[PDB]
Amino acid sequence: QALAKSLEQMNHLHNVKYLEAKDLTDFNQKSAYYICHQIAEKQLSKEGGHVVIGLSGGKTPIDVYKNIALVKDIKIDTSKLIFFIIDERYKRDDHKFSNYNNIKFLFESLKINEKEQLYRPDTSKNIVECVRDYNEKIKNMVKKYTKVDIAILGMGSDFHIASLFPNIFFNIYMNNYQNSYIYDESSIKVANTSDNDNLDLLKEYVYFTTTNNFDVRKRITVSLDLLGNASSKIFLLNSTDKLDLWKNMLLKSYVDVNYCLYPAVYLIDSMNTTVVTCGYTNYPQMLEDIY
Amino acid sequence: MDCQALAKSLEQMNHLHNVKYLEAKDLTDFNQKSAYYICHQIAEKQLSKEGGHVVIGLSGGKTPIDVYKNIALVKDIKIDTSKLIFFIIDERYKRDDHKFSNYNNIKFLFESLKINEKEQLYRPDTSKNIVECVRDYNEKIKNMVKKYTKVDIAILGMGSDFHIASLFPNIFFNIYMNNYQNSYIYDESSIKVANTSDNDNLDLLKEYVYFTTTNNFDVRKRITVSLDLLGNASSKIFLLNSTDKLDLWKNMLLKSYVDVNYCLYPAVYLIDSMNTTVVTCGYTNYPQMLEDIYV
Ligand SMILES: [Cl-]
Ligand SMILES: [K+]
Ligand SMILES: [K+]
Repeated sequence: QALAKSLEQMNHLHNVKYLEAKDLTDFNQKSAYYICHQIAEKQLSKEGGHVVIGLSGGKTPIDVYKNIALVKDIKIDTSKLIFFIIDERYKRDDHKFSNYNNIKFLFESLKINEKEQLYRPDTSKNIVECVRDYNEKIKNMVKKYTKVDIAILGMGSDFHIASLFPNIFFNIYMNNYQNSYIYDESSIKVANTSDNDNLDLLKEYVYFTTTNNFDVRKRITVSLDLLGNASSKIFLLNSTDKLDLWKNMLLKSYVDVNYCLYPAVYLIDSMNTTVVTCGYTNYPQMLEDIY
Repeated sequence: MDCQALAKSLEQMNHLHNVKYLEAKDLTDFNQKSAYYICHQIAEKQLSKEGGHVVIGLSGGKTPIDVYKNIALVKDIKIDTSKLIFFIIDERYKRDDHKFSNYNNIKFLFESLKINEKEQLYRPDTSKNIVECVRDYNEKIKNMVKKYTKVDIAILGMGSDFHIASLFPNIFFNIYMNNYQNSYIYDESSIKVANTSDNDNLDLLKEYVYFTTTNNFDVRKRITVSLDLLGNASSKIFLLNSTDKLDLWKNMLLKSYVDVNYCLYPAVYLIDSMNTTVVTCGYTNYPQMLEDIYV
């Protein structure tokens, strides 16, 4: 009620909607409210009611998910929801701190039947089989339910989203296609053609990617293409540091954006990206000043 | 500039986990101390080096440039500038316009020192196409190393993505895809890639100079000397003159404590290769802030 006013105070700038929070509590409430409003709007217009929602892990999304339970004035049929894990930190031998295990309280809160309503990687398999298996599962999800309706995302200090780590083309190619380790290399002809056009060649739904060992080296991620085709992308940027990064991204991507380096901009350019913000008052004015 | 106080500075450097830290009081002291240290390193190495031919690699950017401006000011020790050998550690490549290049931004140093660039400076010919630019500079650097044995001093910074020179994480993926894939620059068959560790694959890279890429705002196409070349330098000097840069170095050391990937944290390769020094500004008793990583 206090929150439904505020979805109306929303700023639009260069095809992004910005929703501003006043502090971290407001952020988590406003974010959870906006996500429920999107799910309900989508469900109301989808024949069969089966809204497909991609979830990221991490502290910022988790503290938002904790508030989803609290949302009471929005009618949603939770038995028809379909969830999938956008990306996972792979550790075959211990799953304790995984994104799934850190966010699964949400499924319990909403009384979700995970066997029927949740797609996630089987991280008990070896990395190659885990990736190929989750690929086919996401493929089947998209066939059955047409597309992703809502993707909930964050962004790291290296501009990565999901586990799509710059340079997304090099990282995907070297981890999946080189030596046909995961997918057939004969399928793809790299030119030495923009990175953007090269990433176009990679047609799978799920890939193996890598980052540093401290952050969990081996990752499973849905593809940038899958996320760009989502009907709604929601970024959760709840600090000045994150808002500073988003601004600098927009500055540096203004000319000849390489989507392999700034994947969030691919989502922007694909339309229907919303950013919820906390840290700066009148943040969208700060951005207009660079334009 | 007070060379008397500066000399004691150098005697007072702190050591932690095989790195030397030289702490500046403020930004002006950072520039003066860094230039003083580099000069003294050059002069001492010239007394031990074959024919006095100290080999110095130079980075560009504001931070090194402001240090280079102070190299003139250092009067308290003899350097035979006619014997020095310089090279460019990395370059931002634009075939059609060179005015914002590292070379062109730092060449005032060569004029100041009255350097004969034809005889004493190795740098890329960025009027060449990228493939030939890289192969030409690779051969120049190879010739430099054959003739002068190895790099004596490498002057470096580090970026917010942990890159140094133009060695952009993931260094193996970036170098492979830009140089070896489809034999664009070097032969694909000259290297057998495994899906082992990134460190082991990095070890397979044997050239001195590579093509790398980053974002278009920062100039997409880059020429860089190899991580191996830098690791073999007798002295590596990092110039970290802000708390942002010092926060990055500390985060790096935290995250690289276990199973460091040198393709993602190249500076740690340099640390592990020994003789790395860091000059710092922004945090008082900075090594104290790092201590507990190791104890
Ligand atoms: Cl990469
Ligand atoms: K898991
Ligand atoms: K140049």
